[PDB]
Amino acid sequence: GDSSLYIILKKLLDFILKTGGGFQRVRTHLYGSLLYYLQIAQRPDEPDTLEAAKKTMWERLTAPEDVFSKLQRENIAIIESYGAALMEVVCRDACDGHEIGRMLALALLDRIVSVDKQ
Amino acid sequence: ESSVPCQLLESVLQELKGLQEFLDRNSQFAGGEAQLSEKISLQAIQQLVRKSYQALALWKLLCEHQFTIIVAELQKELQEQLKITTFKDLVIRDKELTGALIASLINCYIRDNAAVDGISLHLQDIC
Amino acid sequence: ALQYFYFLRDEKDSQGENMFLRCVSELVIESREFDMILGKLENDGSRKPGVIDKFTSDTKPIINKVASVAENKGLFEEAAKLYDLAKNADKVLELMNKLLSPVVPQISAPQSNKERLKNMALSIAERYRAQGISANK
Repeated sequence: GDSSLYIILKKLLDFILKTGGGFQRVRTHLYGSLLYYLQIAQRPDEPDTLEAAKKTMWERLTAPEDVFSKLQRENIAIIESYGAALMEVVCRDACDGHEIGRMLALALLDRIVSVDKQ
Repeated sequence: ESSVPCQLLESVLQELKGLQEFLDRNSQFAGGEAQLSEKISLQAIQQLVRKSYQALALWKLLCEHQFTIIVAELQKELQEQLKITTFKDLVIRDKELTGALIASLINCYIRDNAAVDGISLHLQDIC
Repeated sequence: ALQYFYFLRDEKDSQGENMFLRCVSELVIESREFDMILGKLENDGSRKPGVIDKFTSDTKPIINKVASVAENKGLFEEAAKLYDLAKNADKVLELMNKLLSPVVPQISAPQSNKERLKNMALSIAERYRAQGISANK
């Protein structure tokens, strides 16, 4: 389980919101770690998987598995808080500096994006 | 119907298969005058193991389906000879009857899919 | 598409022939229409020919190529399907055991009695095991 990874994910969000780090270089690292974490959590699965899980829950006929959905929910809560704060930081940042760090931050924004889509 | 059950057929087939593969793999050592006589004897045995494998394989096939109906309709004058056929008789084959029967298995619908292809292969190879 | 690619041979000579082959190979790959293009289900009785097979020949090498690629992507099912055509029986079961093995461990509420990896498991066993089984014990 990438539970241990979860803690790093939290630290990353913390640093970003704080926007400490004179270096965007630092923030690029934070963005990269977050990107992998978001991607890692949902191994490529598509709506079919979600539908199957819901049915199984169907209702807990017996013992269901709803592990991946639960993991996504926890990620999304953490992310929310930290989120408003950090969204501000991530976008402004965007522009400038780092045309570089950019490659990293835009990718982070897009992954995040699916999840927390909605 | 066959004297032996399907489970048993599979068991024998599986076991002989293991032996067949074993000998096939280490055939070089055994084959290739006392030495020559040993060579001949071992060659004969290995051929025998393979032959049994083939007979059992056909039976594995037959077990799948609609064997009984064809048997009843098919058997003619030759039938008495057929019924008193032992496994060893298949081991050391009575080729013509089986060929005719197998042809009927293929000609008729009984063989399904992959099986059918296999007999046609068989008739081609050893028939 | 296959019908059109086949015309390429109409210009008889090497080069064109390879171009044809490459085109078909390219078609199979990325279209991923394996059943249609390559073939399907044994029920003993080898492959049921795909459209290309009707045209024929290099088909085994393409399968290995596609199958390996499936492995990269991790498109299991496609790999199993491809290996069946490849007739790598041992490989099929092994991939198969892996697929069934996970999905077994997990949490409960599943397994309708009609279709999936389990069902897939049933298909292969019934299918291969009776017949001159080439797989490892």
